[PDB]
Amino acid sequence: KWAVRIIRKFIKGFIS
Repeated sequence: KWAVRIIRKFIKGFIS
C-alpha cells in the first residue's frame, strides 16, 4: 500500500 507515492516521488523529481 501507498507505494504508488514512490512513483509520484519520481514525479517529484521530474517536475522538479
